Amino acid sequence: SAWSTKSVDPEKAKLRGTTQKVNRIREITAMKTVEALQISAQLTQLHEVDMTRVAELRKKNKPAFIEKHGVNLTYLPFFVKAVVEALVSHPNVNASFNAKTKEMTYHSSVNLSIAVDTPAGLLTPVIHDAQDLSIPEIAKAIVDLADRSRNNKLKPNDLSGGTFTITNIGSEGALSDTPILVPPQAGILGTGAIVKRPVVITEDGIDSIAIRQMVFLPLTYDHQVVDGADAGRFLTTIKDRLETANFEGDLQL
Amino acid sequence: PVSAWSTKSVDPEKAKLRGTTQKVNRIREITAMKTVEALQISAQLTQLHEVDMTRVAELRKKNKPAFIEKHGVNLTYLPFFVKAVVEALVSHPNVNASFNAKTKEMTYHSSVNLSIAVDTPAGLLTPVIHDAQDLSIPEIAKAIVDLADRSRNNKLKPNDLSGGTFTITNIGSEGALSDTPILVPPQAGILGTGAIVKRPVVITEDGIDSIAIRQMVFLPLTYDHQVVDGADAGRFLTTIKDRLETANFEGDLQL
Amino acid sequence: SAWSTKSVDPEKAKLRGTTQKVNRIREITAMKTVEALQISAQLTQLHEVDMTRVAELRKKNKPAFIEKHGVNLTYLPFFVKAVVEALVSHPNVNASFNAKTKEMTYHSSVNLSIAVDTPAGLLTPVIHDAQDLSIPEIAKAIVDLADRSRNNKLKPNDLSGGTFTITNIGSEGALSDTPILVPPQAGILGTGAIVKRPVVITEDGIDSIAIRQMVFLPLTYDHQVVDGADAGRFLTTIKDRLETANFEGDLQL
Repeated sequence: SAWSTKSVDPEKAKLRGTTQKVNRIREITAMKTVEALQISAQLTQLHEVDMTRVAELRKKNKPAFIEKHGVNLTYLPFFVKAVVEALVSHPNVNASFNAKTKEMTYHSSVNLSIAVDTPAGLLTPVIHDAQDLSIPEIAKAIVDLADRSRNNKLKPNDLSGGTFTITNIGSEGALSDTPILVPPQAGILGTGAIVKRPVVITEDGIDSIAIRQMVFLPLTYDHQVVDGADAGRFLTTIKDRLETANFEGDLQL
Repeated sequence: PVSAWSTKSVDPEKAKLRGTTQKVNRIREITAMKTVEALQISAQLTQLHEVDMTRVAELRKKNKPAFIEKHGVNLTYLPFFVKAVVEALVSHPNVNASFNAKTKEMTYHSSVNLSIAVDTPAGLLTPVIHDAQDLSIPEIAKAIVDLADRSRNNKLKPNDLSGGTFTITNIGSEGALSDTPILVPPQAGILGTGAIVKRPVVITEDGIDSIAIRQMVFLPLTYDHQVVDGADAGRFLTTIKDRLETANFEGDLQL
Repeated sequence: SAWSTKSVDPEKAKLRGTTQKVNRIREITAMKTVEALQISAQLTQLHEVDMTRVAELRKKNKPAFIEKHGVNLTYLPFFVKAVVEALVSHPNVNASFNAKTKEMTYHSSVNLSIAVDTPAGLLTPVIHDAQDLSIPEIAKAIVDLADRSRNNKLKPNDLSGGTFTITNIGSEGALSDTPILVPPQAGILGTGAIVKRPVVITEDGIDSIAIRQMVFLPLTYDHQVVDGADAGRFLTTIKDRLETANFEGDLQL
């Protein structure tokens, strides 16, 4: 047959024609995501980042990174490091709003939530005090928290305290999405698929078309805490850090 | 013209509205009520994917004369999108589903009753193709022509409007690249088909990258996070994209 | 250090670790944007417009325009002129819905709200009866309203009566966003960053890849007032006006 089998799970065919009660994980993700949108003013701003230099740095230093630090070098610790630094530099984004008292709380800790796709459903463990971590420590924290999310070895403190979230919306091919932030958080950054795209490049003041590894970074922000220009300035810092790609010293090889 | 103002997609009949207050028709009043309510009782988000429609465009160009001669309807892109989406809803029963927030139970529908958004002068109408999973591309093309005609001429039947399990809306009919369409519970998804645009893209032939002109489309999927999470939305769209990019539809046209 | 300094305000570092009451402007923005989403059916339709001809017209006529009219010639009066003309042609978009009486009011005035980013927060002054204005008058109104927004010299009529809004979401680098409309308004058009992108061009029936100055125009519309097709037709008129770029007479040189 001409039907597509790509990303199709044959085991899900049994679901067809049935009514089944969902598990607690999914039941929580359902009542809480519906509520999140009603108690915040969410909007998603889109920026594109040229990941070609980070890709070249990753390709070059990955073998030594694996040998020294024991874990693989993916794109996620680069996104995490750039976002965590920008949350320190943009304290108005690493913040929570209280609609009753009209007070803004600017968190001194950057407790970064990481969305982890598991067979049981979406889980969002937190990297507490991520501002004190190096790229190797971030890479080991991701491996640890993702493993414990999939094998149900997460403590109650591992799921609380998050001040910002990062989610890989490009894990299943998406260019972008409008991820849902969960108050008290004021932002959630999605990392779209890193795709080769023709872009205009300027070298010595002359424009040319070149193939570059481009990513869309959609930021869902709460308009109660962050304005459009605030969201753009925060994303400009992240984009500048990633496009400059001065991370060789951060890898601690 | 005597002025530099644009006349493109301007309806001179709408000039009568300017400076007036009028009660909206029954279609508009319900669409206003339902869309406002829909967002308050669901967790909507729109995931975007791009699909290379060049092979479907080449197949359509080659087989359009024979399709119109045999089946009597024009061959548009919509039956290809409908066929790919209906097959993907069978393969992804978790998307062809409804959530009950009171009992926390998920119902996975055995029928794919595909809602089609039809723009009419009186407003938006959404007739349903019941049991679309049992239809061929020629039957789909005819059902679209029939339901669109009866929507515009107020001749829809009671069943033509109920039972929808998923919706497909042509947001590219009036030039849009993409949109964040509003899904209406009990449905869990609405796929929009953006405009098919010639865009320069990277093509990797035999391990070598090159820039080529391809007919690209954005397929925004609005999904309910109560029913579908980000990864399921991506897997569902990956199946649709793979079916459209492979473009093995020559037999499906039944010529 | 390798940290990015781009768009980082060192003065905001003082906020980190504190709880402070937000100012009147920010408290009202937070109240209005959370409420706006609950009393409307918002969705954002995206179109791209080739601004290359407007860029070439601007470059060519800017010296004469500044000399005659006394004000700079930016892209904003071209966007304002195209949107205001389209709101006259599409009275269904320059409208307000009353959900209690089910009546649509089609405004005869195009009172265009302009989003102005200020250090004290977002302000949205209104250009009343913008349909009667020329591009030189529009350019002067923008300079005046933006100045008085930043220097807190806006009067009560300057902030009321808006029938549509235009916001420069590309001011801090964004390609696009899903801006929040505020009822009674039914639409808010965002102007993304004007970026040089490689696009396909058809000259004498032959396709080629060329560098053009492209912009994304996201329109947030209220589905109570405007359908997807209505939004597309309204944006098609705007796109046609901008891509044709017949503004030489409008510059009143």
